[PDB]
Amino acid sequence: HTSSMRGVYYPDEIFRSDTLYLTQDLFLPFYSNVTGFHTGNPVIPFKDGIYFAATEKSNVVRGWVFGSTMNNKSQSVIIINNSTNVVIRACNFELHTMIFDNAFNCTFEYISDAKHLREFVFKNKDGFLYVYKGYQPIDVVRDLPSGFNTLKPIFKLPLGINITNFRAILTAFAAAYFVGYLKPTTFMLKYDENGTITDAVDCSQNPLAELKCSVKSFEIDKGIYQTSNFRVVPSGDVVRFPNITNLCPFGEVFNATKFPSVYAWERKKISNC
Amino acid sequence: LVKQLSSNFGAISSVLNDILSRLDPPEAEVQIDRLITGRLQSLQTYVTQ
Amino acid sequence: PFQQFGRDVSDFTDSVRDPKTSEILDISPCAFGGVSVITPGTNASSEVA
Amino acid sequence: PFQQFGRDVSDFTDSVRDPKTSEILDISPCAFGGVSVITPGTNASSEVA
Amino acid sequence: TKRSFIEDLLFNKVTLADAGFMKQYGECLGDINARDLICAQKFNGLTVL
Repeated sequence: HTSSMRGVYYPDEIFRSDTLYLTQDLFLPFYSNVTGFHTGNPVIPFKDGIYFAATEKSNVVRGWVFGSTMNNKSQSVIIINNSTNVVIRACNFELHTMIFDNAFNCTFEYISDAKHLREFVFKNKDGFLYVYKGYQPIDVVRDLPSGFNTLKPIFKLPLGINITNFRAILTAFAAAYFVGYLKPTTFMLKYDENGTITDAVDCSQNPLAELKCSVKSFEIDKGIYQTSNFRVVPSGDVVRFPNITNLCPFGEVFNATKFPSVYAWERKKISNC
Repeated sequence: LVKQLSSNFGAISSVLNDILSRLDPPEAEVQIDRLITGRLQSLQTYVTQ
Repeated sequence: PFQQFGRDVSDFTDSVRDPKTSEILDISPCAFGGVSVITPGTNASSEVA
Repeated sequence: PFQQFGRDVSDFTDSVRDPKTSEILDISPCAFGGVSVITPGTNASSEVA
Repeated sequence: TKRSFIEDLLFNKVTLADAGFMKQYGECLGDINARDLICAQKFNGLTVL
C-alpha cells in the first residue's frame, strides 16, 4: 500500500559510468500512497502519471485502455497482449469486445507479435507515451514487496494522443491494481557499471535525503552542511484604499426644501464623481 | 554592497515591480537579466573582497 | 502629517500610514535564511535536525 | 541494448552506438594543449625545442 | 560582569560598532540568559552570524 523505494526508471537513453547523476524529470517519489483495488473491478482513475505494479501470480490482467471520454468522443489507446503478441492499437472506440465496437476513423496501426510481478509506468510529455517494464520474483500476497526493481523501457510510441483515463480491465477471473500517482520531484541516481542504477534517493521526503542530494554523496560525514534556503509563503492579502477617494453630490436632491413641478423638472449634470 | 544593491546596471530602473508593469514580458526579461547580471557581479566582487 | 510612506537606511520601504484610517506603522520583514542539516554520520544513525 | 548514446561525468558526449550496424564504442577527445619554447638563451644559443 | 577592569575598559572604547549603521544589515543580537534576545531581519538579506 506504500511505494517504498519503488518506481525508478531510466529518464533517458544515456549510458553513464560510475558517478552520481542528478535527475529532475524523474517521478514517483519514495513512500507514496497507492490505491490498490484488491478485490478486479473496472474503475476509472486519474492520469498524468501512474505506477501499475500488480503482484498477482498467474497474471490474467493483460490489457489497458488509455484515452479520453468514451462513447465516441475521442481516440483511445488499447494495448492488449494475446498469446505473446503485444497488439498496440490506438484507434478503437467504445461506441476483447471493445475493439470491434467501431472503426470510423483509424490510423497508426502497429502490431508487435512474437509469483509474477510486471511493473509498468506510463508518461505523457509533449505528446510522447513512455512505457517501462520491470520484473521481480516475489512470494508474498499481502501488498507491494520491498525492493528496487529497476525499470526498463520497451515502447516509446507517441501517437499524439492526450490520454486522460484508463479502464476496461479483463474479466472472468485475485486481481489488483496497486496504482500510484506521481509528482514532479528531483532524484539522485547512482549510475554504476554496466548501466545499473540499483539505488536512488528522492530529495523531497526528509532533510537527510535533500542533504545527500546536495553534496552528491550517499555516505554523509558528521558535521553541519548548508543545503538550501527557506521562504515563508504569504497566506492572506491586505489592500487598503485612500479612505473614500472622493464621493458624489447626492445629499442635495434628497434633502432639499423646495422642488419644481413636473413640467418644469430641472436637469442637473453630474460627472467625474 | 547595499549601495550597489539599490543601483541600476544599465536598465530602465533599479527598483523591482516597476519594469514589470510597463512593457511586455519578453521585453522585461532582458532588463531582468541585466539586473540579475549586475547583482551577481556586485556579489562576486563582495565575495572576493 | 505630510509624510505618507517611509523608507529605511537601505533604501527599502519601512512603514507607511494606512490609506484607509487608523494611521499606524506598516510592514516588517518576514522570516528567511539558510536552512542547514545536522547529521551525526550515515554509518552512525539516520536522524537529522 | 535500449541505450543509444552515452555521456561522461563532465556532461560531454563520450560514446554512441553505430546506427548502421556493428554497435561499438565511439569518438575520444583529440589531442590539444599549449605549446612552450625551450630556449637556453639567445645570447649563447640559437636552437629551441 | 565576569571580566576585569582592563577588559571592561576595552569593551567600552572599541565596541561602538559604527553606531548608526546597524540598520543596514539584520542581526539576531541580544542574550538568551536574560531573556532579551531579539531576532531582527532586513529586506536586503545581509545577516551577521
